[PDB]
Amino acid sequence: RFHSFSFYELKNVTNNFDERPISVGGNKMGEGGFGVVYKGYVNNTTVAVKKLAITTEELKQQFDQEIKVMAKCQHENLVELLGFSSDGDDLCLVYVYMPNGSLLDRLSCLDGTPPLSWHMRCKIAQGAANGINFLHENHHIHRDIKSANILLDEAFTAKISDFGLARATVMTSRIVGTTAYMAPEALRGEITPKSDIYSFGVVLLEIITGLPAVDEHREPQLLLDIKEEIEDEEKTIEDYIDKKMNDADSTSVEAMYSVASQCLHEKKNKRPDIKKVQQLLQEMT
Ligand SMILES: C[C@H](C#N)Nc1cc(-c2ccc3cc(C#N)cnn23)ncc1C(=O)NC[C@@H](F)C(C)(C)O
Repeated sequence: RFHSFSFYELKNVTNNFDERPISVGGNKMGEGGFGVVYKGYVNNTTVAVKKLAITTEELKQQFDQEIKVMAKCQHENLVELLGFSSDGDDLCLVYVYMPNGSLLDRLSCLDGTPPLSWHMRCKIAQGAANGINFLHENHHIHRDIKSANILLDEAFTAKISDFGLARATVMTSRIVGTTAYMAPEALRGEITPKSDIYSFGVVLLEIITGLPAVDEHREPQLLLDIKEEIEDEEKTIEDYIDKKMNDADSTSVEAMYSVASQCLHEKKNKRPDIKKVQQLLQEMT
């Protein structure tokens, strides 16, 4: 199963949760709205330790939910949970460390990593689709699909992460998620697997363009507003293709944009299911 760690043990392996970046000898690897993720070594195993940090009971709900989803969903396109720590007021989750971080950070070439080739971007999108398919095949809604939550192993295999907001059409009183990726219905309170498909369409736009879904110092601020400029023929997808590539052919790029535009239908019932998205991505290559 999973290993129950004492909090002081994860304190030692993370060097007191050193907030300096791993790029300069620290332990901090990334940051989210619900915690900070640190690098460590547990018994020669490189690990990722997410220290959670919303009500306290709510954080325990997402802590318990992540464990329950990870206990049942094991797949090569999902991250793996090794253990956790629950003693005290601090909640921690221990995962197998991902040598290439998040897709978001690699699209931005954070810490000097080389730009991703289009060929590898295609394989990453396919792997992320296979991960979403496995979760949907087991009746789980991710509710926070974004490039920051798509991680990459040593061979750049795509692995979905962060299942604290996952659920098994329904409404809720507490709207959660990253607004730049969320479907219109999810911003209103609906919980449905079609919202995951819409968020994946934004990721495909991030993969094509290399631009993050939101950039405050950018015009347009939201990547979705750029798609609208392409629909109205005021721009084309070739004008926004990531220039940090040299192997991107227009046919495959337009094919991925077609999947993205289908995923990004405002009406959820017009969006394809993840199985159709999977097949369209396989036919793209
Ligand atoms: C941006 C992201 C964060 N946070 N980074 C990582 C995440 C994770 C990782 C593994 C499992 C899980 C589960 C959750 C959740 N729930 C979150 N993370 N997680 N393993 C590593 C890194 C990392 O930075 N590796 C170094 C690499 F990037 C580089 C280029 C050498 O610098």
